[PDB]
Amino acid sequence: RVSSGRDLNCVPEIADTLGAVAKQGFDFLCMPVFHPRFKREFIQEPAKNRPGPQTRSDLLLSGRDWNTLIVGKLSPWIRPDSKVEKIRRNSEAAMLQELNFGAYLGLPAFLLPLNQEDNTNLARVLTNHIHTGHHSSMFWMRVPLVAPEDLRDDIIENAPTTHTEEYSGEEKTWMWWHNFRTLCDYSKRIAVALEIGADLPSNHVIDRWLGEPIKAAILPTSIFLTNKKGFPVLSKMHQRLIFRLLKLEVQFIITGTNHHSEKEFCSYLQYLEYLSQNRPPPNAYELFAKGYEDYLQSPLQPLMDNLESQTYEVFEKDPIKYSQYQQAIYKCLLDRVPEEEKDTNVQVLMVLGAGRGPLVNASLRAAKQADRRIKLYAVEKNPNAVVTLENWQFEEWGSQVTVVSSDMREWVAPEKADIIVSELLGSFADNELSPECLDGAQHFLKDDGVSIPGEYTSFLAPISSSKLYNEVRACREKDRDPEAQFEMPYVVRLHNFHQLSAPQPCFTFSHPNRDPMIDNNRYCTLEFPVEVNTVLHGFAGYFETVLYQDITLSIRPETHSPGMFSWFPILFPIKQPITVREGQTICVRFWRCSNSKKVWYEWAVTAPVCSAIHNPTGRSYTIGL
Amino acid sequence: LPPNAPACMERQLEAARYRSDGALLLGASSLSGRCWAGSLWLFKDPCAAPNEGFCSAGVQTEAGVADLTWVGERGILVASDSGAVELWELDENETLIVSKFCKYEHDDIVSTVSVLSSGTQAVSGSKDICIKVWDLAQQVVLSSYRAHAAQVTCVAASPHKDSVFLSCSEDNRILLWDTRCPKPASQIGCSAPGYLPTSLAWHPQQSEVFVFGDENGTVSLVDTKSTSCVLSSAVHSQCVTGLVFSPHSVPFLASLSEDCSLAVLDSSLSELFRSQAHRDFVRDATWSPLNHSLLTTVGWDHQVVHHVVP
Ligand SMILES: CSC[C@H]1O[C@@H](n2cnc3c(N)ncnc32)[C@H](O)[C@@H]1O
Repeated sequence: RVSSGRDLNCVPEIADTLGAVAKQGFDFLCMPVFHPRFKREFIQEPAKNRPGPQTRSDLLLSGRDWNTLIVGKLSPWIRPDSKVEKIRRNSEAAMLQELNFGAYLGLPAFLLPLNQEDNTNLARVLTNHIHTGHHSSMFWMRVPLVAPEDLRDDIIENAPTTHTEEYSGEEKTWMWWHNFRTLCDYSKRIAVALEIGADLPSNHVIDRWLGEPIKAAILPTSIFLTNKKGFPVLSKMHQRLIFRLLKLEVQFIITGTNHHSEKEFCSYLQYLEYLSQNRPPPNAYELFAKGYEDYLQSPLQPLMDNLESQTYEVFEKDPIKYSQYQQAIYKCLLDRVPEEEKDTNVQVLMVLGAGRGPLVNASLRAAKQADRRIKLYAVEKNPNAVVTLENWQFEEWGSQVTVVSSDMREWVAPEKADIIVSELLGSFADNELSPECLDGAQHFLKDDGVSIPGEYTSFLAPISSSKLYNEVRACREKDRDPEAQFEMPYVVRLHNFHQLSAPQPCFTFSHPNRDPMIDNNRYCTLEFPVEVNTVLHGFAGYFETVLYQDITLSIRPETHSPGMFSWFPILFPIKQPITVREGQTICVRFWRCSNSKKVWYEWAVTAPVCSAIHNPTGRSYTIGL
Repeated sequence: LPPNAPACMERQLEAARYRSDGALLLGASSLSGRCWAGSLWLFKDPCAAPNEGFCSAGVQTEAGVADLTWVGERGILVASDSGAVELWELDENETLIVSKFCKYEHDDIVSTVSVLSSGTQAVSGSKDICIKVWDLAQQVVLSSYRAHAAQVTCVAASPHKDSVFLSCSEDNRILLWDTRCPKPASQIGCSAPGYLPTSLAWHPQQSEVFVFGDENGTVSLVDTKSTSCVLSSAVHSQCVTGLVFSPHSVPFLASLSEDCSLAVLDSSLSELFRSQAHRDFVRDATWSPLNHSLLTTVGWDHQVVHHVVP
């Protein structure tokens, strides 16, 4: 199903008009709150004293209908940024008036136009309306993909259309929006209703709108081609956009007179629902992360915190991860136990942070798979989970498994270990402090001992999403730094966003760590070639680990382990968004810092411009030891 | 109430046109209240306007009427909010008005209409930013033009050439058109860019001169040849909505503005007459064919005012 609406600048009888669009199958109506041609005077007599009513009564519809079925429209005559004083003054009062009426009616959204570069006074007037009471009603800015001046036919002799190359010029429509939105201090209520024309721009220009808050897409009747059978259809490339737009889950709005007069306006809408259902279906991942898109969560800390039962439940809900683990251990055993030594030699396998023992069962299956003999210690500091292990051990595992209720850093092991197995990784790999935990337990691994996982590596990529930037901004909480939100990472299924460059590795860690002096503190400098004009809003985090040899796990999209939903990506926000221009390199600096007590990340952008160093001294965010 | 004739007239009188014979054609819309629509009315007695009862003929239109024009003596061409251009043909007894055709070609409100010299062709201007040329005979659009980058305010046909007309838009562009040329439009204007073009009026006799009004109440007299603005006076305290030349040998210019005021001016654009009669927006002005000293105005005050001009 597609949420779809009808835009009209002509409504004679609101009752009949709304009826029609319902029968035609439209979920909502975009229509004028005052007659589009009904200009109003506020300052100069006598026309200021024009007898009312000034527009049609709220009584003509149910409040419910006003709240759900109607999207308001600013009158086209209202031009707040006019060079003529008297027009700006009347346009100011008219905009307020019309905007206040939408509020009075409880309209769910109100359409405003960005058809020129200077909508400064328009931004200023709306801003006031927004700061006049606190309401949720959305404002859709009608901004065309392609400016109307760059769409005009080359039919003026003396004023010919410029066909010269215009990279930045062909993106002038986004800067219109960017500036308006910026003046209005990135208010959650101001979103984009993107208008599409017959001539699409370059993927380039379409690429500008990736992270932008697009609540609606407006499709004129004009852009629709005619199928053999006279049916409204669309270009393949027009269609690529619609599929793109469907992933962003925008509402669709049909504007203009029905040029396919044979068939009803359900003809146009039929096409969209046709394309909607004809989209390729959602993979497990797409299905798994169905509610979680651009939904910010704090990263888990299973060291300083004791995880809840249902937390482990969803850890365990990913079979691919444990199949990978079984395989790594399967392979490792065969590499350490020759078939001559199978029955004479039994390996000492220690699961460190066993939770409810999914890695214990994997270790067991791996041994029955490798027909080799294994001894198991399940070491777990969470005593709530230690309960689950002991019930498993008693009822099932038997004396083959020795449950150890201890921190791996403290535990004095009876005997040293052939292999150590661990799940101590987060969306940025080292963020749960696997390095420190495994470094502490390292001493009770044999000199020839193996660590599964052997190695892990964080990756970072710059991103643009004004959506998520504002989500972080809104995470401000009383009785803390007002900007603490910006100085902390968030695990999130990034969705409405743009990767500005290729992921590069950040921090790498190897277990065991042979270094004479072991330091898990890291300073990394990274340089991101950017080939588009954009605005940096933060850095997306991913990781890869090597369980054993070729067996690996990745949330890095390029190498992403397929069907594995065990980790969403991490996000490092920045306080102030940074404009980046095509060709420019983004230089970021990441530090992993440590106490006796705590570990944290500090980050800075040095190019194209310097940022503040974020999370200095872990003031805003730290990870417990 | 003639047969089909509505009982009451919409308050907002947008168009006032005098036939050759001296009849009065009125177009009115409903810009407020439950019903947003428009009607067409004929007053064979001009002085009985706007009384719906004492009207020759009357009809109701699906939607509002943004602009209107006479076609010969029996046809009315209608610019609708529907984005449709409609032709309404008069009764033989001229007692009723019937829709010859209603075509939804414009994607937004149809803001302006003019009739070409032939009367077999017409030009439409819309907030869709498009200008279309029509065959009134074939009831189809010959050519559609997307010259402008803003909604088209006014379109006005050359008096004596079927291929030439003016167009003005909020893109600060006045376009001279010749369908004959492969690039039919030519951007024409005063020395410096200025306030948006609002109103266009060709000279009766001097086919190479016209006047445009701006949203700053300044009327400017333009000669195509010289491509430079000959004369400009600030007639109105508001936007200049309409400009209408007298039937006189040396014509007079009627100036209507949102200042709710009318001015009448000589050749040199100097101001002979001014009328504060209207208490709302002055929408149209027609000179009586019968008495050339009589000029009739309509307002959104539903006032039909007959002026005697010195
Ligand atoms: C299964 S997710 C990781 C598991 O490791 C456990 N864990 C984390 N750090 C340590 C540690 N230092 N010693 C023992 N168990 C740990 C956590 O309680 C969690 O159940």
